[PDB]
Amino acid sequence: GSHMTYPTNLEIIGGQGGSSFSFTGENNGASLEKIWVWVGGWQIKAVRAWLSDGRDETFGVPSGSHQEYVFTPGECFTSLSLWGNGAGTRLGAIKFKTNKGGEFFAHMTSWGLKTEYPMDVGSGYCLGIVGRGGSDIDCMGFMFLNAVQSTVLTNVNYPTINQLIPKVATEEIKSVSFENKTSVKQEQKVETSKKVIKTSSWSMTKSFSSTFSVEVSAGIPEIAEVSTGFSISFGVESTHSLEQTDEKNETLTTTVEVPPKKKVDVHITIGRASFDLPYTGTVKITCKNGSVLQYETKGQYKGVAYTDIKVNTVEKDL
Amino acid sequence: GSHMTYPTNLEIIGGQGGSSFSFTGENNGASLEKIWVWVGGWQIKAVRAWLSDGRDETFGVPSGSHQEYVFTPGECFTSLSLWGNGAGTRLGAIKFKTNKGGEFFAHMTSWGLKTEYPMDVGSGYCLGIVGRGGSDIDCMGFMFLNAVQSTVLTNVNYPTINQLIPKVATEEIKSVSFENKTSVKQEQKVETSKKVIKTSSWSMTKSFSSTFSVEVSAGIPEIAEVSTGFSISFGVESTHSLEQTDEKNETLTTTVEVPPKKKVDVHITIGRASFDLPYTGTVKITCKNGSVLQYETKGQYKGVAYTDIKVNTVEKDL
Ligand SMILES: OC[C@H]1O[C@H](O[C@@H]2[C@H](O)[C@@H](O)O[C@H](CO)[C@H]2O)[C@@H](O)[C@@H](O)[C@@H]1O
Ligand SMILES: OC[C@H]1O[C@H](O[C@@H]2[C@H](O)[C@@H](O)O[C@H](CO)[C@H]2O)[C@@H](O)[C@@H](O)[C@@H]1O
Ligand SMILES: [Cl-]
Ligand SMILES: [Cl-]
Repeated sequence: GSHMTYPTNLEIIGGQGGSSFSFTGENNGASLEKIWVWVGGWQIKAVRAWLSDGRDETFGVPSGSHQEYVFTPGECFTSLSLWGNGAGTRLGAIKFKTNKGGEFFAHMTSWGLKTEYPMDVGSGYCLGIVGRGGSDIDCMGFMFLNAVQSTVLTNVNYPTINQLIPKVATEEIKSVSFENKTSVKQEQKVETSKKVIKTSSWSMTKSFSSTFSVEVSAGIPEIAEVSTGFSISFGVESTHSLEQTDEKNETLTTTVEVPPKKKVDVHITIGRASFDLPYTGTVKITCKNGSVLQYETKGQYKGVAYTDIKVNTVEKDL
Repeated sequence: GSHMTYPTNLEIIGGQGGSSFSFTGENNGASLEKIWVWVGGWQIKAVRAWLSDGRDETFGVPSGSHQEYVFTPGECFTSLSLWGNGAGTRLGAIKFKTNKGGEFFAHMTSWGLKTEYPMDVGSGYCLGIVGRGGSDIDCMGFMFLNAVQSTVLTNVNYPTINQLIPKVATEEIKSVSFENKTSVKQEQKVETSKKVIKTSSWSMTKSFSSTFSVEVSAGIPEIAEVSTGFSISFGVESTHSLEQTDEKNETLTTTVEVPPKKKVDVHITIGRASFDLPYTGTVKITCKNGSVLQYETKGQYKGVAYTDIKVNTVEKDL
């Protein structure tokens, strides 16, 4: 009596005729964005569906005018009910509600509805539709992602990182001139503080990101000034949110050596690097029931990073 | 033996005449927002200054046209030089540069400039001006906050929080119905997932918040549902950023009991509260040199909080 769970929830209602179809985003996380439904006297006549990745297909044969539902980003199902045509030979009706307060009811027009089949919408995130059609919709179900435990973007790579040439802007923090007219050496302490705002951003479709809290397990591009110039590095892997902002007061204390009969001008700066480059990674969705749905993705990473505070001293003779 | 440090850095240049003035934001963290300078042949004639809290004072007696510098929020000094008039009796010239690339030079017109006094602007955040004036500016200095280690908003209170009436909006997550037409009760597993976005923000003058990374040590208002209705509570003190946003996938697994010969409607929802209320607190600035600047502040807290996921079941016959 072993028990198998799945990342998706699908209950098909109707008869056994027609030819099989599967129109879902279980390959790439795409969701149902729009649905057109044509009804007949004793069946659902046809369905045309659009997924968030641009796929568009029609099942059954349209007749007359259609009812539409357009889903907006983050709009999930709150409930779903299907009816057969009462004769066990066709789908008869579709009823659903969404988390934005929308409702949709399309039903056959001649025969009355009999047994209602209320569905578990899982997470509410609808991956699409599965069933059988021919002239009509013989049977159909809506596929849902089951209730989600975590959604992690991981195995992140930046394919062009090693070709990228860092665009570093200089930010002036402070300058001071010191003067030593004595014939002995002198030392001057200089303290520096500077707010740095580090940012990380990994692009993702608004519908997926608005529905799920995506944690990122990734290194980020980092900037540092070395001898030859500015170096970009693929940083160590850690946890981030999809959009992240970290603020800090970066500080430094410097002791400047001011030699006899010379003035030393001290220039303190920091470099701000803007990153904008493609990433690849894997979305791993872990459902509450222990199952996993995963797929490969790619998008754009945007980031702001800072170098260390840099101190530059120049000796003058006056 | 002992060494004394101060939160502020002030170096006054000029003579001993005139009457003392102090025009700074060391009481409330106000910064110099605008300065007008009138020059004469052998002195700075007058200075009018505006602080970011709206204060406005003139020192010395204006004559002729003025030069202006207007500082924008986050604009700090990078360097400053002052000159006397050469005779040690008046301020002779002011020169400064800002971290937005600005420069300002105002000087007496007839007598030549002699010894330059280059100043340490500390953090670059200018709290105002201090000196002596009568007919002219006898002497003046610009006061800076010294290089900052940490800036913390602390001892936060919400003085209206106990009077506040909960205004919780319901978000629908999931509804489903089960039918038990047998003479024995049944059990149904229902799993729920739901993204919540919790926010917190404490208002702060842009000038101060643009320049320093402000950490917040405060409790936030939180919302729960109890027997009576909704309950606002002052949460436990912890660390936040000045603007904070945290995402989480709230989850819940429920066993629904379906009594014999009954229909059970299951309604899964969550409450979202939008807090918008005043706060008081203490800004504590800790300088790199170990000194501290502290003042009471007042502002507006905004925040989005959520209740726990709520399952309501309602049983019907048939
Ligand atoms: O989807 C319904 C049905 O369509 C196809 O059968 C057709 C219909 O029954 C009707 O239009 O009459 C046609 C011929 O008289 C018939 O082909 C099949 O795909 C069928 O399997 C399906 O159930
Ligand atoms: O700020 C300079 C100077 O102003 C005041 O002195 C005045 C001026 O020297 C001049 O205008 O003549 C006036 C008349 O005798 C004189 O008051 C004083 O406040 C002085 O202390 C100050 O140094
Ligand atoms: Cl049926
Ligand atoms: Cl002088």
